[PDB]
Amino acid sequence: RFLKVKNWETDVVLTDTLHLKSTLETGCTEHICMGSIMLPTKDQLFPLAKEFLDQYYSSIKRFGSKAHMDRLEEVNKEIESTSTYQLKDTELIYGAKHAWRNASRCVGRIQWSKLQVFDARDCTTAHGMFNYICNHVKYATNKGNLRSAITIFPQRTDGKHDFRVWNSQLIRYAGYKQPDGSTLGDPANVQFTEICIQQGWKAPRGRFDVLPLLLQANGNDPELFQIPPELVLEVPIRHPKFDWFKDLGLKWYGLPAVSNMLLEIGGLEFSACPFSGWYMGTEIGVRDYCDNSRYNILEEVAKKMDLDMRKTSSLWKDQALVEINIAVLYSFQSDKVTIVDHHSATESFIKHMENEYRCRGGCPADWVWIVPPMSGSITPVFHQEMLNYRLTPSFEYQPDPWNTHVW
Amino acid sequence: RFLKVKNWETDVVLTDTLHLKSTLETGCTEHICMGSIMLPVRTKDQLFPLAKEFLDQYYSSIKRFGSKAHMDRLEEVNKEIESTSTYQLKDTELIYGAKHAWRNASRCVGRIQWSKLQVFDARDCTTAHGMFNYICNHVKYATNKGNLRSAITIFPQRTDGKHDFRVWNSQLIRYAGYKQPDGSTLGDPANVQFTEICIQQGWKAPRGRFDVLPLLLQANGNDPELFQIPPELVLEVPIRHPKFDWFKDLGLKWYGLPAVSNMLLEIGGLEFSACPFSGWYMGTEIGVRDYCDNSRYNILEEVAKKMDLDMRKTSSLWKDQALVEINIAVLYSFQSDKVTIVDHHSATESFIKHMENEYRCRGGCPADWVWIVPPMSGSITPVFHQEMLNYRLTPSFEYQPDPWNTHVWKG
Ligand code: HEM
Ligand code: HEM
Ligand SMILES: C[C@H](O)[C@H](O)[C@H]1CNc2nc(N)[nH]c(=O)c2N1
Ligand SMILES: C[C@H](O)[C@H](O)[C@H]1CNc2nc(N)[nH]c(=O)c2N1
Ligand SMILES: NC(=[NH2+])NCCC[C@H](N)C(=O)O
Ligand SMILES: NC(=[NH2+])NCCC[C@H](N)C(=O)O
Ligand SMILES: [Zn+2]
Repeated sequence: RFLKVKNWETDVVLTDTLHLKSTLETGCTEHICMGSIMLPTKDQLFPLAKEFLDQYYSSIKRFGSKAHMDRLEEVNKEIESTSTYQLKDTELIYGAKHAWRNASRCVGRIQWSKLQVFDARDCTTAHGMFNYICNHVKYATNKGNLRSAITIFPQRTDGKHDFRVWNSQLIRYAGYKQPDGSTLGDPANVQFTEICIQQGWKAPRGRFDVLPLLLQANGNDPELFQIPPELVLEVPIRHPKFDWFKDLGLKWYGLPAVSNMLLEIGGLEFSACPFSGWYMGTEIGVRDYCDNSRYNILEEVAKKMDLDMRKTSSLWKDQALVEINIAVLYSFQSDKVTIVDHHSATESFIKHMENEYRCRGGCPADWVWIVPPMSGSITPVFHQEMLNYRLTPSFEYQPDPWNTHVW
Repeated sequence: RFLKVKNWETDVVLTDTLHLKSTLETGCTEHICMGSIMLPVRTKDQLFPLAKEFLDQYYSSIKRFGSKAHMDRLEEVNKEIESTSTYQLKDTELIYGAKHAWRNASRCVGRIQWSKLQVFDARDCTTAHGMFNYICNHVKYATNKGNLRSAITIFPQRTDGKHDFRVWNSQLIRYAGYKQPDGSTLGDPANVQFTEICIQQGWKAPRGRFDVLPLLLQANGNDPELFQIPPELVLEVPIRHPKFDWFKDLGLKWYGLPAVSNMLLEIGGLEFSACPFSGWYMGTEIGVRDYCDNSRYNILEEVAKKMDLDMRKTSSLWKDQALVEINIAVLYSFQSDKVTIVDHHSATESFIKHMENEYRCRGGCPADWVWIVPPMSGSITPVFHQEMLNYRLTPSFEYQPDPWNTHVWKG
């Protein structure tokens, strides 16, 4: 029942009781661990709403109060009457912040309580969605001084009137398959980039074409929109020593804004809930830039450094990797754009974890996602045992809309 | 039931059915994953079924399942168990067992080599001096003047739990660690407790930063005895850098033979509490963990200073830059001295090929992602992008409590 996690670098042992409140499954069993797998009714709703409201009133020190009982009956009546219910603004804010607090794969949760919540539940059309999104982008970007935020559109009703942001992130680059058989731009977005074309977008066919927003409101067909270029902050990447680095012509955007996940609060499902914070260096420098399936730029950079790429044991890939990440961080910092390196971010997560254990009795964490993609063991989280479990409110994965939409 | 795993870099999807032959638990449940947790005398009753399962596996491997030889062996073992409460493995079954324990080790990235293991049968051993002799022979054989050969030495199995054979060292070759009164540590911090035990047992410590520890050996449940491994049998490599001439002046070196000696080997229900095994190093084990862990030699700063990196702020990634150079030095040194070693790129690439082969010929390959992915440059190695399934198959290597915590001293 009571589990303990130890840090093998400090010997610090923490006891976890919070997992005892876990509701959803993990995918693992007593016979098999799937820890490395990426994607492992009124009668149903009231229980979920009750669980949520109970934690909410408990958080505001009014558990078992008349107000608690009142709201709890009001929702029951509303569900029985409308087969669903609406959250109070206070509950919505609490729920979104806690979905982040509960995100086991997020290393920056020390920032969880500082989240700007934009209530877009009054939205009805795709143009309205575009407007809300532009405002979120402008607010969150804040001229480089990034501020975490989330915009919440109308909750699911009958599943045939769902709001959805077809993009995977508010801001991403297009990808096109060239005759050469090679891919131009970001291979990760090749399919989405084609759907935009299939819709009318005039692809400039560059290495970094900021994709258009494909917005779906109330279940209708998605519409394109070009985010005001003036609102998309980008950072040209240059190295603080290698003047030839700028010649690679690489750049990245400052705002990471996941837009394809589903926010679940008190049983309610918000299928369109774009959220953003700020980047951890490795996300761009290691994954976006060096993944073989992404921009895959290691070799190019290696050649420019004149490294011995004849043998893997020369560790040329590793040397180049470091340089590419020093640059990314240097570029963002030079342009005054918020960004955090993997050492600072992991150190903060450890602190957060400790705070969470002594104040909440635990902190669900997915080691596989928390440990940075480079220099793993020189960051504190590598040596930190973690318990992964699912707590709600939560951010969940959901099927891409183009594989479920009925035009 | 079929379970699929996908490699997100190649989209290759594999199907696992081997997990169905898994018996042991993992530590996880449908409500909680313990995938990052380091460490989540039998009776006749539970022993014959374990023997049968193993013998069935053995006879199937040699294409003699159901044969008279198979049936007679099962009968022979059954009689032996009811007669003596235990049983002895035939040499062939011991070899098959040891190789499969390696084949089944989910945390081992070098398993492509599993079928190539020299098994030394030391079940006739009765004393600590006998254990020392066997261990010297293992080290000399395995070292092979730098051309490392994988090997395992298997001492007598557990009987009543009061006559266990144990190698108290965690590895046959390791450096001593000494806690100074000022709170600092001389040598390898990971071995301070064991070093103190050795000193107490009579070892005269030279108190240097790289002193090869003596062997502390326990035979037949008796108190352990100290032995010094012949220096001429301990191969070491001075660490230097191909471009930085000052690197050698850090006074660093390491031993060439990694020989884990504190695990338990379970074969057909039998427990071999003393079963030292060795292969060869993957660079990062030394360059990343042994040298750069804050709790080990912790050399990142001293190296970073010499390279004169901007140690003012972490965003300069000086720790990362130094880490790479140290690992370059480790590989370069071993290669230059002609001592077998594999870099993490080569090792993980081979593991992926091995894993795919296992899925196709065996129906699976249990693997612990947390341990398989190297401690540096994780995502630039293929294993990072490979989904894995972790489950426990026997024969297997298991952890066991340190002997000093359970041993009943006879004095
Ligand atoms: C303040 C800055 C923040 C930092 C530095 C941070 C950092 C990270 C990192 C490095 C990852 C892994 C990304 C990947 O590998 O694809 C991650 C994942 C995630 N973060 Fe955070 N995060 C921040 C803000 C946010 C915000 C504002 C939310 C929600 C309101 C959030 C929710 C999540 C979730 C749900 C995931 C997993 C997404 C997935 O499964 O693909 N994060 N975060
Ligand atoms: C031939 C070269 C070999 C290589 C390159 C290799 C590499 C590795 C590495 C990198 C680890 C992780 C070590 C750590 O993080 O402490 C490991 C673990 C392991 N290997 Fe291998 N290995 C090899 C041979 C062997 C042999 C001969 C056996 C057994 C017959 C074996 C059994 C295991 C086991 C059981 C573990 C886990 C140990 C633990 O839990 O502490 N390995 N191996
Ligand atoms: C197969 C494996 O689960 C996959 O490559 C995971 C590993 N860890 C990760 N960690 C983070 N932060 N992000 C990812 O996309 C991944 N991918
Ligand atoms: C807490 C966490 O499980 C621990 O630090 C693990 C992570 N991965 C590892 N991987 C290897 N190969 N060796 C280790 O000792 C560890 N330690
Ligand atoms: N820090 C964040 N909020 N990240 C969200 C995911 C961004 C993704 N890892 C990327 O590199 O584009
Ligand atoms: N390749 C091996 N057989 N390794 C065994 C473990 C060695 C241990 N990681 C060390 O650095 O000493
Ligand atoms: Zn698990």
